[PDB]
This record gives sequence, structure tokens and C-alpha cells, in this order.
Amino acid sequence: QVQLQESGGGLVQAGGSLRLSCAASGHTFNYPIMGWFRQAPGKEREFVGAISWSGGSTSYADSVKDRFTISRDNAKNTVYLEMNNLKPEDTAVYYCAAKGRYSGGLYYPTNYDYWGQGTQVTV
Amino acid sequence: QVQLQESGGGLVQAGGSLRLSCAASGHTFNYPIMGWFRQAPGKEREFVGAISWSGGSTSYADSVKDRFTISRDNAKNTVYLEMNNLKPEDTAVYYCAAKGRYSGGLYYPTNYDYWGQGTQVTV
Amino acid sequence: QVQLQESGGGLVQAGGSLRLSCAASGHTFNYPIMGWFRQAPGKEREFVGAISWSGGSTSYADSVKDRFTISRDNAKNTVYLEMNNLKPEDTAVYYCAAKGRYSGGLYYPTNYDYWGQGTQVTV
Amino acid sequence: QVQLQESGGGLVQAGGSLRLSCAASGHTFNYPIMGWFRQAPGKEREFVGAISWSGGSTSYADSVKDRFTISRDNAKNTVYLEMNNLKPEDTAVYYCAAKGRYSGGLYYPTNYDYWGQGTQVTV
Amino acid sequence: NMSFVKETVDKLLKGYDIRLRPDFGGPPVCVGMNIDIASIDMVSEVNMDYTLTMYFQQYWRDKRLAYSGIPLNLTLDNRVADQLWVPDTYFLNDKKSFVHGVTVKNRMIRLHPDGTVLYGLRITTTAACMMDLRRYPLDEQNCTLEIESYGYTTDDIEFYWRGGDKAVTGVERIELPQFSIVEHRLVSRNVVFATGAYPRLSLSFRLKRNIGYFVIQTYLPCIMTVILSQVSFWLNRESVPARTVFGVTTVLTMTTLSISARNSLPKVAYATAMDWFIAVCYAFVFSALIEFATVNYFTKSQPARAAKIDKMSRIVFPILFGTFNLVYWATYL
Amino acid sequence: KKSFVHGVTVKNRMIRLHPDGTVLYGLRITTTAACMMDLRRYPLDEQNCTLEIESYGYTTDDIEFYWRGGDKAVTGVERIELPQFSIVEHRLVSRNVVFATGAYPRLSLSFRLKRNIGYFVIQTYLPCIMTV
Amino acid sequence: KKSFVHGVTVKNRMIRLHPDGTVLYGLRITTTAACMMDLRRYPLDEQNCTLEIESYGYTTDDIEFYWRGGDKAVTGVERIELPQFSIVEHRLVSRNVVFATGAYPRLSLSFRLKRNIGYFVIQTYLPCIMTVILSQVSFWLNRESVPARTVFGVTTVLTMTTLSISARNSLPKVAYATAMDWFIAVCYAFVFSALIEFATVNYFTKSQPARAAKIDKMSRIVFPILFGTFNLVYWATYL
Ligand SMILES: *[C@@H]1O[C@H](CO)[C@@H](O[C@@H]2O[C@H](CO)[C@@H](O[C@@H]3O[C@H](CO[C@H]4O[C@H](CO)[C@@H](O)[C@H](O[C@H]5O[C@H](CO)[C@@H](O)[C@H](O)[C@@H]5O)[C@@H]4O)[C@@H](O)[C@H](O[C@H]4O[C@H](CO)[C@@H](O)[C@H](O)[C@@H]4O)[C@@H]3O)[C@H](O)[C@H]2NC(C)=O)[C@H](O)[C@H]1NC(C)=O
Ligand SMILES: *[C@@H]1O[C@H](CO)[C@@H](O[C@@H]2O[C@H](CO)[C@@H](O[C@@H]3O[C@H](CO[C@H]4O[C@H](CO)[C@@H](O)[C@H](O)[C@@H]4O)[C@@H](O)[C@H](O[C@H]4O[C@H](CO)[C@@H](O)[C@H](O)[C@@H]4O)[C@@H]3O)[C@H](O)[C@H]2NC(C)=O)[C@H](O)[C@H]1NC(C)=O
Ligand SMILES: *[C@@H]1O[C@H](CO)[C@@H](O[C@@H]2O[C@H](CO)[C@@H](O[C@@H]3O[C@H](CO[C@H]4O[C@H](CO)[C@@H](O)[C@H](O)[C@@H]4O)[C@@H](O)[C@H](O[C@H]4O[C@H](CO)[C@@H](O)[C@H](O)[C@@H]4O)[C@@H]3O)[C@H](O)[C@H]2NC(C)=O)[C@H](O)[C@H]1NC(C)=O
Ligand SMILES: *[C@@H]1O[C@H](CO)[C@@H](O[C@@H]2O[C@H](CO)[C@@H](O[C@@H]3O[C@H](CO[C@H]4O[C@H](CO)[C@@H](O)[C@H](O)[C@@H]4O)[C@@H](O)[C@H](O[C@H]4O[C@H](CO)[C@@H](O)[C@H](O)[C@@H]4O)[C@@H]3O)[C@H](O)[C@H]2NC(C)=O)[C@H](O)[C@H]1NC(C)=O
Ligand SMILES: *[C@@H]1O[C@H](CO)[C@@H](O)[C@H](O)[C@H]1NC(C)=O
Repeated sequence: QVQLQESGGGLVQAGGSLRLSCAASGHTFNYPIMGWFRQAPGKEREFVGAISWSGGSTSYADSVKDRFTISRDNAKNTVYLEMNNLKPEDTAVYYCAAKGRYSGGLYYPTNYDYWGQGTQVTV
Repeated sequence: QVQLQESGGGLVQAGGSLRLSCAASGHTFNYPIMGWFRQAPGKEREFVGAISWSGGSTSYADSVKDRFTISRDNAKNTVYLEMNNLKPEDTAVYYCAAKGRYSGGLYYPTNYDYWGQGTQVTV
Repeated sequence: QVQLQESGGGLVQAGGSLRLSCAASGHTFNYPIMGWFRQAPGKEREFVGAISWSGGSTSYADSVKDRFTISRDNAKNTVYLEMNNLKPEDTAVYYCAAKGRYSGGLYYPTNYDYWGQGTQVTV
Repeated sequence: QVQLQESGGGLVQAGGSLRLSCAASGHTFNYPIMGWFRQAPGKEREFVGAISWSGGSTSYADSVKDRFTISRDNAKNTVYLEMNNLKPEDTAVYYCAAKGRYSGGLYYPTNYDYWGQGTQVTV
Repeated sequence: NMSFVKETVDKLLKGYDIRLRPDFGGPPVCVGMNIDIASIDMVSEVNMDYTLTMYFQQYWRDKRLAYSGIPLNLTLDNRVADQLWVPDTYFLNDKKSFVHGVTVKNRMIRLHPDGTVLYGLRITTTAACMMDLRRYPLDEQNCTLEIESYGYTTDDIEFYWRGGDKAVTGVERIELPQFSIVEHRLVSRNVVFATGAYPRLSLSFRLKRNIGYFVIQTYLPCIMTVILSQVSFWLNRESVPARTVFGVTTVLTMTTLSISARNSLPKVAYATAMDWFIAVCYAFVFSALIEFATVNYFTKSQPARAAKIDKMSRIVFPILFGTFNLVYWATYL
Repeated sequence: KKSFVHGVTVKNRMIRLHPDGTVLYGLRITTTAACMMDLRRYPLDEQNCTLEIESYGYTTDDIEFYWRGGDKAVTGVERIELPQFSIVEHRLVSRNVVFATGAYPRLSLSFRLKRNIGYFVIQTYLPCIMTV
Repeated sequence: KKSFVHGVTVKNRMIRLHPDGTVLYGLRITTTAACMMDLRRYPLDEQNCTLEIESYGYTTDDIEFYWRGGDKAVTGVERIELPQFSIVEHRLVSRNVVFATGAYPRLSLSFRLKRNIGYFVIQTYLPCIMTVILSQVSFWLNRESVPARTVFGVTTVLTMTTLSISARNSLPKVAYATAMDWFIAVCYAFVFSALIEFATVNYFTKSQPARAAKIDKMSRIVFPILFGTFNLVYWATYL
């Protein structure tokens, strides 16, 4: 099993920056890919981006592309999400998820086995 | 050939525990899997459980599941059967059997080549 | 080529024993299997038994089974035929033959390339 | 990427000789084959010749065959084109091109990814 | 009865379109999986795969294949499968699999008057099993067999383990020299791709590695080569060449152990539990050399001190190595 | 150099038709493809391995290729798990290449593999530096 | 694990019909089949390799198997020519085995392979025995050539480890010790002890030179006798 916990969420002013963290414990090897999802009050759960076990390869949503960056540090069992030039459209509860090695496509939340109770970001 | 002999059978009071042993001699390598069967006075010979050559993998009947445990000690050429929380339904002559490497399914006694003349358990 | 010579044939009384030898010279490697045939006065040439190059595996006729034993000693390039509990039905000229590596079935004399002029056994 | 630059172009009298050079910089490994093309005022861009990464194998047009020679010197990241017994038909802007590893036939200019702004030869 | 039956079969296959699943436009087909493991033949740390042999049985219901008249289940020649519809089940994580061919294609078809089909295959797969060799060779691994349909979505196909927990057999039959199966697990999931949502079943093993081979081939050579280095402490300082022989040979036989031990693995970029052990063993032999080099540096200047260095080393070195072992082994068992 | 399409339990290929007339033809393929390597800065190197996709017989007069979804046509680079390398980026390309028999469509998938040095310090740098 | 039917020049299969209706269907097949091996007494072992023959789909309700000609149903065991083994006997069996999908017919062909030790003496036992004899030569050399006698010590100990490792490399990664592994382990004792012996001799070599020389003079006779009698017990035990 795996246990994920987030932090770094808070109030930020538009055009601002913020860094979210996700610390993991347990069988992180069996769930190599880490993903970020956000859930606005009204809208459905949206894919933000994801990162690989080696940390080399990433993938972002178009809306979030070029304004956010996801990084990994397997030394600290933690993935980071730097959000720069923030818009009010970005306001949501940001979730951290871990996906199994053979669990299909990145974009679809179904496939992620383990989540962390999210942190709020308001802009 | 192989020769099997049991011990540890006796009178026990309900909810009690008992440990049966089966000591083996001869070509134990050619007959890696060991099985436990029990035969009530009226009823047919029933599969209890079984254990592998490596000793790692086991398999139990549903009735006996969670109340019995089978273990191996290839050092002493012996398999053990610990029966805990015994019921009067468990009363029977408990047999010890050895199965050939490619002898088909565990549950069916036909497939076991060598048996030991069983020990009585009454509850 | 190969050259085979027998010995040990003689007069024996019923229930008696006798040991036939067959000493070989030349390319014994190219003709690994050795065979024993006997030819009664009236009957056809009959297969007695045969032995392998390694000497481990043998094969005997049913009539001769359990009363004869064939052995090899590649040290002396010799195969032996011990005939115990001899019957009058065993009376014949006993032949020694060598078969090529891929020469088909043991029982059929055609397949053997080299023979030795046989020795008489009378019972 | 790759950057190519030529030199050595000038005025020459018929039957004369001239040596063109092409100095390359950047990812020259990804574009192993080098090619020479010439463009007359009216006519279309014509294949002159080409040379391999190892420098061993070359290939020339029929018109230019026997009168020109192409050489490589990977030490200086440079290919040379020696033009001897020059004719007035040879008058053109001589180009230097680099082709990708799996880019199809030598003769066709489309396939070359990188060119250098050519040098003039008049005869 | 033989003529009667050929007709009933011929009518089953008259107008049968293999292109259409059962209930083509209708509900999805419940396909029941049933595996009987024959053997795991090989486990490669180098290629991070394992090779598996199984009987793979599938049950589904094609109403087109119902027969009322006949009073038995019909076992037909395997070649009928070519003229039946069968589910497009594959193994997601296989590198190379094949279906045994001798003496005939190892596949079974049994029909039931129900219309229920039983389609057995004997398959050997070599499937990917990514390995966490960090605690090697005191490790265990989780190797899986991901079973999915290639083309048909959840709208058309469903998978289920036939018999639930009891759907898989033969884990007891697995006989690996190097591992032992601690448990196995069955799972049922729906996975989502771009082309839609597909059914998956995931069979998993947990392989605990036996260390017998590795003590013989690595730990003993290392531990003995460390003990050898510390014998040089009991030789008089004045045989400088003798004690350099002990120094140099033990240091080189330590590097050669660390390299040859690394050669049986994949070129992972982390250090295994064995790699630390060997690294520490290298410290104990390189230290033993530097110790002597120091002893030799005082051996005429201050001979009293040099001889005391030895007398200390003769006791400090083995105690440290002894207590190191007790910490290392406790930590990794 | 050698490719094959997986066969178990059935030929791993999919056909989905649409009332449109549009066909979806999926294959599961393992290829071993050539990747010429510049080992000059080995083992502190990186390499560019490609998969050149082309039609064998049909020219541009008969066939066109395009990456369906542009930049987003390729998925799974994140799933690559190599002990010895890591994928720094990948690139999609669309080109027309010209042979003697005519001009054909090509798509080029490329990876950039950065080599991890962990193995080489353990095996070759430490032995060398320690032997010095 | 993998079997195939020969193809050249035509698929190697025969069909002969009889007016009876009886069919004769011959195939030439090469199989590589699993033979789990008990390498505990290796290389003084023997193994029991089998060929289990069964029908894939058809139960006992539809198919029966029998060895045609009983004992005499299998031929060619005499033709087997293995460099490393020899076939001591073979056995035919007929059984009915029960699976979940029903009861099937099986025939089981078995061989017993006795391993020839010739290869292993040449490539192991001699190197081990000679490397033990080499270690004990150092007892006949003046104790005062400390470097000489450490050369004998160290080289014999290392050539012993490399024998035990290289001998282990031709086998599967089994977790038990083979009869050869003991022999080699004991040989390692005899060479490591021969070193420690000298190390002791060197420790007394000025303190009590009389004692040091007596240790050697004892060792010169104790060591070979113990190694000699060890061999006689080991070989008797495993033959
Ligand atoms: C490599 O090793 C293989 C063996 O492992 C060698 O092969 C052997 O080569 C020799 C020749 O060097 C062969 O001997 C010849 O055999 C033929 C067989 O003819 C067959 O058909 C005939 C026609 O119907 C029939 O008459 C024969 O039957 C008689 O002979 C056989 C013995 O061969 C005997 O068993 C019968 O009872 C019959 O009496 C037989 O079925 C044969 O025709 C040859 O005879 C010629 O040579 C002899 C002298 O040897 C001469 O006197 C004759 O006049 C005649 O010219 C000859 O005997 C042998 O068959 C090969 N065996 C196999 C298994 O292949 C091979 O030669 C080696 N290589 C090299 C480079 O040497
Ligand atoms: C080898 O390693 C793999 C992982 O890499 C392990 O596989 C995981 O195994 C666990 C079980 O140990 C699986 O968890 C199970 O998942 C099932 C599917 O859940 C998803 O889908 C359902 C809808 O169908 C959703 O409701 C749910 O939220 C998930 O999105 C569940 O049905 C199981 O639930 C059961 O157990 C849980 C507690 O474990 C209970 O809370 C439930 O009530 C219920 O009883 C369960 O959660 C997991 O999906 C597997 N992942 C993959 C990718 O395989 C292997 O177990 C491991 N092998 C060994 C031997 O260790
Ligand atoms: C290699 O290793 C394998 C095991 O891994 C050995 O296999 C066993 O070999 C023995 C023979 O040595 C087999 O025993 C025989 O089984 C036959 C089948 O029995 C079935 O059918 C009979 C009725 O016909 C039932 O009674 C029985 O319960 C089974 O349903 C028996 O018919 C044989 O009986 C014959 O021999 C006995 C004495 O052994 C006589 O008393 C009888 O009268 C009769 O003549 C016999 O019992 C056993 O089945 C094999 N098991 C497997 C799993 O294959 C190989 O022998 C071994 N080979 C070598 C060379 O090492
Ligand atoms: C591994 O190595 C290979 C080479 O060995 C690299 O592949 C090359 O990648 C570059 C891009 O980085 C390619 O260059 C691009 O070619 C496109 C196609 O050009 C042809 O066709 C168009 C019409 O379809 C014509 O206009 C053109 O003249 C050519 O005939 C161009 O569309 C690209 O231009 C675009 O991008 C550039 C910036 O890169 C802009 O300046 C332009 O305005 C435009 O937007 C570009 O020129 C090249 O063709 C590839 N070569 C081959 C043989 O595939 C891999 O990139 C490399 N990968 C890694 C990861 O190392
Ligand atoms: C046919 O199969 C069914 C299982 O679906 C079984 O109950 C039935 O007994 C079988 N028929 C025969 C003749 O055994």
C-alpha cells in the first residue's frame, strides 16, 4: 500500500507563485508514476500533470502547460508542483495521486490507486 | 518409494488444539507435495490442506480454513498440521499423503501415490 | 571395420551355467551397440539380447529374460554373456554382432554390419 | 542542428583547377553523409557528388566523374571538393549539404536537412 | 449416433459469423477466467522478466452454440476454434508468449447444450517483472500477469475470476531453486485508455529469494578474504614483502569480488545490500593495508609504537568486523 | 532489424469500424531498431534513438501520413523504465523522403537517452581510482 | 518446455491405414522437457527424468491410453549416447490423473541418469587435491623465509576460493550444498589451516624457536594424514 500527504496550499494573488509538495510512504516502487489532479467547486476533477519514476519524463495539461512544473526527488520520496503566473481559473483543491505500473493512461483518475486528501489553492 | 507415518492424534475437548506430525522417508524428492485428508466414520475422505516442496505455498479447505495451519521442515522430513479451535465436526481419522510432481489437482486423493495409516482425532 | 571373436561355448548339463565372451578389434566406436544372436539347427536366427556403448542399458528376449545377463568392459573391448539355469531349448550356435550407430531396431539381424563366427552351446 | 559554410570559389580559366571546402559545426554525427550540389543560372539544382561518414565511400555524377574528387577530414569537420580540368559547363553556385542517417537517396536535394549558402565558380 | 451429431454441429456453424461476438449489439460478454499454473521456469534479474507456464481456461456463453437434442457435453477437435468466435484476451505485460504446438495445437474446446463454451490453452509467457534490487539478495519481488482484452471495451466484454479466490491453481507446483512463493493475489479492475475502458485481471506472485547461493558465492569469499587480510597482523613487521603480499592480494581479491558480483545483475544505478557489504569489506582490507604501511613507517623510527599498532589492530579489526556483521545481518533480516 | 506482432492469445490486433467509414487498426508491436551511437563521451553520454515509420509500396500520390493529435500523438514515454538510461525528451517529425521509385511519407519518432553513471562508478571508476 | 516436429524434407509424419480401420500415426519429435534435479549428491548423483504423455481436451470418457506392447512399448534407450550420463534403467507407467475439468489418461516414461564423474575429477577434484598438496609443501621450507611461505599460504587460499566459485557457476542457483561443495569447503579448511599454521610458526619463530620448528614437524605429518583419511571417508560415503 501507499500513503500520500500534500502541503503548500494557501491563498495567493493573481500572477503569483506557489509550490505544492506531496510526501509519500510505503510501497512507492509498485506505484511509480505520480499525478496531480485539481477539483474546482463546480467543475469535475481535472488532470494537471504527472511525472515518472526516473523523474526524467513529465506530462502536463494544455491549460497548465508552460506555467507549472513538476519535479521529483526520490531521496525524500516527494514530488513537487511549482505553479507560476497563477490565474483565478486555477482555484481548486489540488490532489496528489499514485498510479500502478500497468494502469493505463495518465489522464484518467480511475486508474490511480492511491490519493491524498487534497490541499486548497485560492487565487 | 516413500513411507509416511503420522502421530499426535488423540482425544481433545472442543475449542481445543492439537498438532499432528507426518514423518517421511525414502524418495521424498520425487513426491514434493504433501497433503492432509480426513475420513469420518460415515462420510467420504475429505481434503483438509496441502503444502509445497519449498514450504512457502499452502492450500486449505474452506471448512478448515483459518483454524488450521500446515508447515514444513525439510530438515526433519516432516510436515505438521496445527488444528486450533477444534469442533466435533472435525472428528475423523487424519491421513497424510504425498503427491507426484505431475499428478494433477490437489483435492483428489486418486492422484496421491503414498499414504500413511492414519491417526484418530476425536473432539 | 570391426572384427569379432567369441569363446566360452561348450557342453553343459541342464540347469548349468556358462559364460560366453566376445573380443572386438578395430573401429568399435562406429559400431557401439553389441548384440547376441543364437541359431538353432532347424529354427531361424533368434535375438538373445544386446548392450549399449556406455554399458548401462541392456535389452533381452523374453525366453532368455531373467536367466541371462549381458555385460560390457570397454577396457578390454569385450562383451560378456552369462547364461544361468540353462535349458535344452537354449542349444544353438551363439553369435556376436555389432550394430552401426543409426542402424534401426535391435531385434533384426540385417541391421548388424559385423558378426563373429559363432561358438556352439549344447545342453 | 548543423551549420555549413563554404569557401574556395572564384574565377578560373578553362582546363584549370579549384578546391572548394565546407566546414561544419554542431551535430555532424546525426547527419553523416555530405553532398555537393551546383545551381546554374537557368538550370535546376544538380547533384555533383557525395561522401560517407567514414570517408571511404563516395559517389559522383556522370558529368563530373573522373574530373572531380571529394574527400573528408573528420579531424577538421570539413569535406573538400577538388575540381580539375574545369569546363564552362561547370559554371554555377556550388552548395554543400548534409543528409540525415535515414533520409533516402543521395541524388535528391529534398532529403538533405542542412545547407550552406553557396560559393560561386565561374569558368 | 455419429451422423446425427455432425448435422447438429454443421447447423451450429451454418451462418455463424466469427466477426460478431455473442450478443453483438447487446450486453457485454461475461468471460470467466481460470488458471492452472504448471511452472515458473526462470526468473531473470538481468532482463527483469520471468517465464511462466500455465493452463489458461476461458468460459463464456454463445447462444448460437446451443443444442437441445444431445445429452452430453461435446468435446470437438481443437480445430473448431478457428471457426468459432473466441475472446481477444492477451497479456498486457508479456514480452514473448507462445501456445504449445505438439503434438497438436494445445487447445481445448468443450461445448455444452447450454451454449457454454470451455476454451483451454497451454501457454508459456515471459512477462516483465520490474525488480527492486535495493535489498538484493535479501529481497523479494512482486511479479504479475496482467490479463486484458485487446479490442473489446467494457461495453462488449467483462472479465471475472471463475471461482473468486479459488480461480488460480498450481502456485504449490512452482519449484524454483532460487525463490519461494510466499503468497499470490488475484485482482479485478477496469483500466481506462484513450480508446476506452477495458477489463483487466491481475495475477501477482511474491517471490522471496533464498540466500544459500549467495553466501557460498559471495559472503563467504568476502568474509574469508577479510579474515585473511587480518592474519598479516600476526606476522613480524620486518617481513615487509610478506605483509605487502597479504595487503595487495586481499585488496585486489576484494575488487574482483565486487565486480564479479555486480556482473550477475542489471546495470541499475543504485547500490544493493550486497554492494554495501562488499564495500565495507573493501574498507576492512584497505584499512588493513594502510595499517601495515603505517607500521612500516615507524618500524625503525619508533619500533615500540609500530609493534603496538599491530597489537591493537589484532584485536580492534576483528571486533569491528564482527560487530559490523551483527548490525548488517540484523538490519537486513 | 527484427520486429514482431504479439500472437497470444489471439493475434494482438484490433479493428473498430465507424459508420463514418473510418477504420481503427491497432497493433501491439515489439521492434528492435537501429540506433547508431556516439560513444565518444561514454559513459557520460546521451543518445538519439529513432523509429522511422514509412509505407513500403505506396507513394505520396497514394498515401499520406500524419501524427494524429500533433504533439500529443505519442503516449507512454513516462512508462519507460530503464535501469541504465532516462528519457530527457522525445520528438515527433513528419517528412517526405525521395527514393528512385518515388517520394514516400515518413514519420520519425525520436528519444534522447541520458545514461546513468551509477553502474560505471561502481565498476570502473572506483576500481581505477582505488588502484591508483 | 518447447517441442517441435521435424519438417525436412516434408513434415516428418506418417499415416498408415489398415482395412481394419486401424490408423498408424507416426511423428518425429524433439522435446525439451522439465526434469527437476536433486543436485545434493552432485556430481556423484543420479536423476529421474520423465516424459508425461496426456490428452489435452478429451477425458477418460472419450480417450484411453495404453503402452502398445507393455514393457516393450519403448525402444531406443540403448541408442542414447550421453558423454556425461548413462541410463541405468527406464520405466513405463500408466495412470489416470484428475484435474478440475475432469479425469485424463496419462503415460509416464522415466529414465534414471547416472552421472559419470570423469569430467569432474579432471576439472575439479584434481585441482582441489593438488592445491591442498601444494599448501602442505610449505611445511618443508625454512620458516625464516617468511615471504616464501606466505606466498604458499596466500596463493593456495585464493586458488581455493576461485575453485569453489567457478565450480558453483556451472550449476543452478540452488540454496543447498552439493557433495562437491563440501569437498571444496573441506579443502579450503586444509589450506586456510595450513596458513594459520605458518602464521603461528612465525609468531614463535624468535620467541621459542624450538616450538615453532616442532609445529612444522608435526604439521608435516598430521596434515597429509588427515587429508588422506578425509578422502577415504568422503569417497566411501559417496560411492
Ligand atoms: C563412417 O562410419 C560408417 C559406419 O558407422 C561407415 O559406413 C559403413 O561403410 C561401409 C563401407 O566402408 C559399408 O559397407 C558396405 O555395406 C554395403 C551395404 O549393402 C547393402 O545392400 C546390399 C544390396 O542389397 C546387400 O548385399 C548388403 O548386404 C550384405 O552386406 C551386409 C553388410 O554391409 C551384410 O550385413 C549382409 O548380410 C549382406 O552380406 C547390404 O545390405 C555393401 O554393399 C558393401 O559391400 C561392398 O564392400 C565389401 C567390402 O567391405 C565388398 O566385399 C563387396 O563386394 C562390396 O563391394 C559394404 O559392405 C557399411 O554398410 C556402412 N555402414 C553404415 C551403417 O553406414 C562409413 O563408411 C564411415 N565413413 C568412412 C569415410 O569410411
Ligand atoms: C503486487 O503489486 C500490485 C500493485 O502494484 C498489487 O495489486 C494491487 O492489489 C490491491 C489488493 O491488495 C488492489 O486493491 C484492490 O483493488 C480493487 C479494485 O479497486 C478499484 O476499483 C474499484 C471498483 O471496481 C474502486 O471501488 C476502487 O476505489 C479502486 O479504484 C478493489 O476491489 C479491492 O478492494 C477490496 O479491498 C479493499 C482493501 O484492500 C477494501 O477496502 C474493499 O472493500 C475491497 O474488499 C482492493 O482495493 C489494487 O487494485 C492492486 N493494484 C494493481 C494495479 O494491481 C498486488 O496485490 C501485489 N501482489 C502481492 C502478492 O503483494
Ligand atoms: C521416476 O519418478 C516417478 C515419480 O515422480 C516414478 O513414478 C511412479 O512409478 C511407480 C512405479 O515404480 C508407479 O507405480 C505404479 O502405478 C501404477 C498406476 O496405478 C494406478 O492404477 C492402479 C490400477 O491399475 C491403481 O491401483 C492405482 O491406485 C493408480 O490409480 C500401478 O498400476 C502400479 O502397480 C504395479 O506395481 C505395484 C508395485 O509397485 C504392484 O503391486 C502392482 O501389482 C502393479 O504391478 C504401480 O503402483 C507410480 O504410479 C509412478 N508415479 C508417477 C507420478 O509417475 C517413476 O517410477 C520413477 N522412475 C525411475 C526410473 O526412477
Ligand atoms: C534525433 O535526430 C533527428 C535527426 O537525425 C532529429 O530529427 C530532426 O528534427 C528536426 C526538428 O528538431 C527536424 O526539422 C524540422 O523539420 C520539419 C520538416 O521539414 C521538412 O518538411 C517541411 C514541410 O512539411 C518543409 O517546410 C521543410 O523545408 C522540410 O522539407 C520542419 O517543419 C521543422 O521546421 C519547424 O521547426 C523549426 C524549428 O525546429 C522552425 O524554425 C520552423 O519555422 C518550423 O516551425 C524543422 O525544420 C528534422 O527534419 C528532423 N530530421 C529527421 C531526419 O527526422 C530529432 O529531432 C532528434 N531527436 C532527439 C530527441 O534528439
Ligand atoms: C456438462 O457440464 C456441466 C457443467 O456445466 C456438468 O454439470 C454436466 O454434468 C456435464 N455433463 C456430463 C455428461 O457430465
